Amino acid sequence: MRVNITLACTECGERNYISKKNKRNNPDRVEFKKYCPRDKKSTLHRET
Amino acid sequence: NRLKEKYNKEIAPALMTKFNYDSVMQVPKIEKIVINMGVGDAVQNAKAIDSAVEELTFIAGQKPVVTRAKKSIAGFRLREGMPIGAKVTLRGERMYDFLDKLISVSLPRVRDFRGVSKKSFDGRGNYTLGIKEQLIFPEIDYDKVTKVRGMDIVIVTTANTDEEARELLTQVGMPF
Amino acid sequence: MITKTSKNAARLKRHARVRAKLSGTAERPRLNVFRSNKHIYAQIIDDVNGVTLASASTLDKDLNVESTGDTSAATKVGELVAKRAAEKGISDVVFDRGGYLYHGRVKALADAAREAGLKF
Amino acid sequence: MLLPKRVKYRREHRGKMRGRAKGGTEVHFGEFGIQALEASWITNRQIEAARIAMTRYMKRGGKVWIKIFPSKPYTAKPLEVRMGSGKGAPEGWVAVVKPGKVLFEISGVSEEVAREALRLASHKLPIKTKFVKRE
Amino acid sequence: SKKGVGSTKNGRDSEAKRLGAKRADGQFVTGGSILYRQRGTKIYPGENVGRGGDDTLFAKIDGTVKFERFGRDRKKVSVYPV
RNA sequence: GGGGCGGUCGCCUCCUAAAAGGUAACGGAGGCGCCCAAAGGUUCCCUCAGAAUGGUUGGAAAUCAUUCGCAGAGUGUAAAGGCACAAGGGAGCUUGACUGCGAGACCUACAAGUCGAGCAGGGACGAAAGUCGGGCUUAGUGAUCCGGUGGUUCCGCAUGGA
RNA sequence: AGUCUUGGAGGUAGAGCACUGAUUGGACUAGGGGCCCCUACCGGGUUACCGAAUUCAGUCAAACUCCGAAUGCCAAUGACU
RNA sequence: UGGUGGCGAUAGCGAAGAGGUCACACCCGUUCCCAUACCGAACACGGAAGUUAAGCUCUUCAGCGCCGAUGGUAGUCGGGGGUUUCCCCCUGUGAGAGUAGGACGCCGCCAA
RNA sequence: GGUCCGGUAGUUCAGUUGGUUAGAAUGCCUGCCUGUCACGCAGGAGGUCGCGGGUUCGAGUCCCGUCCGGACCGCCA
RNA sequence: GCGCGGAUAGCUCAGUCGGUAGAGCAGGGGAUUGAAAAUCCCCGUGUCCUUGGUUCGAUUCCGAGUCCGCGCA
Repeated sequence: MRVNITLACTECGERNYISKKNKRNNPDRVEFKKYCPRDKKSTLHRET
Repeated sequence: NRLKEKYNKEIAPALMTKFNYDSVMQVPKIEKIVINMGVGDAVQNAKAIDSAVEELTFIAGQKPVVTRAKKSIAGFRLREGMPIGAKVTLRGERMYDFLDKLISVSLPRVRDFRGVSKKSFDGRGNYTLGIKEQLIFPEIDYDKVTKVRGMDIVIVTTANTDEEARELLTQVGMPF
Repeated sequence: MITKTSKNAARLKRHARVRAKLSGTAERPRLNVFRSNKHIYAQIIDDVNGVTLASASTLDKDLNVESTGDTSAATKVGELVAKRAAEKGISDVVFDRGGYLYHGRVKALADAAREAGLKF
Repeated sequence: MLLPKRVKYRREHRGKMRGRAKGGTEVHFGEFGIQALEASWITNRQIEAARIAMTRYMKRGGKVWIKIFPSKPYTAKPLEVRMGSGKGAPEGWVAVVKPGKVLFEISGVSEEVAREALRLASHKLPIKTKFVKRE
Repeated sequence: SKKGVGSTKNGRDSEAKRLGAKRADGQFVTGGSILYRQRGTKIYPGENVGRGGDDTLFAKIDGTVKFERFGRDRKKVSVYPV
């Protein structure tokens, strides 16, 4: 079943992205490399 | 290698005189020997194929390929996705190496032997053989074998009719 | 006899597959190669009119080399067709391999064209 | 009682019948046949009763043909209800006879007994009919 | 007296979407104008005309639309600038 | 098609629908309140289902080999449309299931909904051309108020803070 | 706006079997009855007794369509009103 | 004769027959790029022993597939009737499964 | 006439939900005990799921329809 | 008039792809016993209440008639 996830980043705290995930398929805290507007560059994002 | 030399020297000339071929490279040629393992798996034990793979890599010279089931059928409790059977194709000098072992040591070492089947053909020059025992060449470590499922042997030639393959396999060395 | 497809016949599908994505117009013409087992050809094609601009091959009447089918000949024919582009200069060309794989004598032709100066 | 052993959907529209028959206009298999010359519906009870009146009188004369199958169902609401609130349950099978269609074909039988027998079978049908023979 | 019947369980159908030609042959059109609203590739686009996210045909340049045959059976749509 | 009782109330697909669009009924048939870290994105490469014949455990079909085979098979899921120059299948890499947008265009009472070239920043894949702002398209979903959470170069009742 | 010319989109009436279903006979047999005997029918001989699969010929379909108008619809250009 | 294109297969599927000095392709062997969820048929690798057998190109044919109007009809716009769940007359318009036949290729561009 | 229930070994009830195993008493058969029978004690089989159709690798158990029973309702004049 | 239901051995009852008429009781005979019954075995002569289609074959698959029982604003 699918849960919303709000993405966060270490290289800057303020992050915004909403995605979905299955708790069976990805129990582990997922990571993604994305473009933050305020860092004005592509950064690696965790979620909360 | 020896069989390649004899095939180049005498086999192909004899049959090309016999069928009176205008172009000498219309000669039928054995193309591929493929060895296909099949396990009656159906989720009984994972280690059956996990033994047959390294048994067949000892029977042949290289590692086989775990075949993939196409579709699920519950008539064996066969779920699609879990592995069944193994396959390996042999060509090059390797095919003549294997056919060498076959004719030289293997069929004489079968527990009982009469002549190979007269009409196991496809109708279009291919041949299929079914053997019941893994005891092909004697330096398999026979004490390690547990299951008794033998092997499936498929020789494919460029023969278009059954008769040319039938005649050529005689001088290859298949008893009939 | 088992049905072995012609290699060229299989090649046409891949060449049409790549040609569906790209084609060589005026002032942006298409590079074209041939990788016959004995010879390597190169052609420059304009599509909107169905005409060829420049071409080259290993069996040209000059600069023949005992390779004639190897990567040295590929580089030589590539820079040959580079000056063939140069005299009636286009100075630009899109790439189109002929259903081949960009590793070998085709690649030799490619960077032959590159260092001889046809901007991709 | 010619049952279509399976049917795609069980309720179709009643449709409208305009013009002459699409095919099977003339005698094709037998020598003498019976043709209808105006449009109506035709149902399995009628077709069975007609085939009885034909064949039982005909006894050992020869063989018969039917080139009509009552494939199309027709429904009806149950008796004494207010109309509306869903289509009614189907209860029977019908076929369309466009004018020009041949109904039944007779075989292996001389002309005059077939004549009077088709005439006898005509009264079972609710339609005006015409005798046609093979060309 | 009455008899009680119900349960039709059929009375639903979606709101039907508008699909079809929204420009005619020979129309002057503008850049970004849709030409045909299909659902699945009924007509492959030709030159100066793209293919949308839900298989929509949109004119990339202002020009005149032409409808043509593509192959044996299929249609093609194109824009010719004037 | 008097009320009660029964059934239904939103969204998606086809027919009814009268060869543009639209078009009702307690008219006829189904589905939806998801799922997919890949069942995406790029690059590269293929090709089905079924049948015939041989082959053992093994067959009516488990796994091989040949031949025929436009599409009968798939296309996450209902139907419809379309798809074998893949939109079907397989492999590597990766996160474009990005931000700021947006010429115009459809549809519409309004609220809404939908497509969209191209531009800017920063990417991914590929050598490149070029593709990528999720799924092959159409369903998989709700106003406002009020409250929670995170960031704020905003205001904060004399001023400075709160 | 009307009309003439011309360009389109669109699958209805019609028609049709190429698909999907239905459906009729001829032929044919896989295979299910058919009793006998050897007997585990091992098979033979088995009634046209039924009867899959092909072909020949024929019949229907709103949710079948290899086709498919008349009209209506959307336009362009010129001409007239 | 090879390369690449546009044209609805009137381009095909078939059946037969010819060609190879050149070109094209079968072939030779994986050593080093590269590869075979197993393999040099496949990817590439670098040669040239013989081979038109196939691929490919030409020659023939209407078996299949395809294209195909003429006059007939079915339908239908508009009028007008009738005993009117449907038929009929007229100005137009023109069905497809049917044949007359067409076709077993047409036009380029560069390298002989 | 409408709605809702169930349709399982010979009988009575679980399983019918867990799509991926068909079970429990009783009955019946055999053996033991008893002089014999009954109790009592050891052993054992059975149904392949009302029917038909559809989905899926696979339905007793999912979804329709047919049949059999049972419950409820069939009201206002 | 309608919808049903049946009528099958002397009696009570079964009897669906049509696959060569069934059970229990009853009767008789045999077994058992000193005899008898209880018990066991064997022995059925079934126009399946009439009229048609079909079939190699029809309580059977039906059709409509006869008799009786079950419900009808």
